Amino acid sequence: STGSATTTPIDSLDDAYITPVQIGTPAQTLNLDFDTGSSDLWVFSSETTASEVDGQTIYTPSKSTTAKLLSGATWSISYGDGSSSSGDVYTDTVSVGGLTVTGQAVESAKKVSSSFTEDSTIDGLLGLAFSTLNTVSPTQQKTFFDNAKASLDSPVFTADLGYHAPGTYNFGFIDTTAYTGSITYTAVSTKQGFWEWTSTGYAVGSGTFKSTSIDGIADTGTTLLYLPATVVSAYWAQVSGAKSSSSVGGYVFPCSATLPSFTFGVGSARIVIPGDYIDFGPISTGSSSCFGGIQSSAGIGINIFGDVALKAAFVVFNGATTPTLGFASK
Ligand SMILES: C#CCN(C)Cc1nc([C@]2(O)CN[C@@H](c3nc(-c4ccccc4N)no3)C2)cs1
Repeated sequence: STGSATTTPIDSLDDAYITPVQIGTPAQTLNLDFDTGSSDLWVFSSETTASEVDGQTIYTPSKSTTAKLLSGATWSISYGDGSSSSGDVYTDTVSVGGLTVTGQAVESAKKVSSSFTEDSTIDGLLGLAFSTLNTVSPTQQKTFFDNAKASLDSPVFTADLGYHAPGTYNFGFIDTTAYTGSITYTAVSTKQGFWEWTSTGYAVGSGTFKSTSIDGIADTGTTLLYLPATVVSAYWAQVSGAKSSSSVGGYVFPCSATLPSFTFGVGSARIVIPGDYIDFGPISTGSSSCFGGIQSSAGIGINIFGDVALKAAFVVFNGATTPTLGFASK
């Protein structure tokens, strides 16, 4: 089997991308944030504390003839930015772009933190990291991809995120028309439950390539590119007036600047992030200070190749027995 679904930025900054997902019978379509950095499929629901719902579409398991309570199962998750959600668990039929999994764990939120309440366009998350990170207790649950994997034509999914534009998640096949050149595959460590790999280095703008190993994760659920403070400083040093602001929470730069590109290495290949992809616009409406799309990972503990990086590439998440990641230019 295969599936293919369009993913759409939630706003003009590409802060996150949402993909329609059919849950239950008859289908209840929710727009979920596909997150290769986590492993829970959770949704706003009829059980979510009413004061914490602000315009999201909710899943109502009582209206699904295929929903079953996963008796005694609870979940609770906290994300890298401090946001969180928790609740109980149903199993139900979940379909993405024509690909159907029966008995998928659908984690129904009883509580969500403020950032989720404020994102009226995100109805939940669909985790695509390794199932070892799934938070359901006492019986850990598999991701949608893990459940679908054996049925797929090939045990892969691909992320083709757009720049200020829709993109595509495909399951079970590689769309050879969606990228230029060849896909360079690179080894993955699953030891932390992530799509964790080692970039071979970087370049800033037209500069030469700096060969250096950068261990990080391919995370569609993170907006920005988080890299070691050394690399990030070398990038922003090329932008007149750019500096790290403690009050703002990262590097800012004059909105009057044109940004240099940033290249990252995948083996001997190179992915070039255009400078415009690193511009996240005014820190507040009307400000002439703009927020940078490349930020330091120093306080995070791990480097994160988030959407800023991934949207410059066609990315293959190869879930074969030995997982790998593929990157192609596009
Ligand atoms: C600090 C530290 C150490 N370590 C935990 C960092 C990591 N964090 C992650 C993520 O939790 C999983 N991929 C990212 C994500 N973020 C959101 C999100 C979407 C909407 C609103 C709020 C959100 N947080 N959805 O997915 C964050 C992976 S590694």
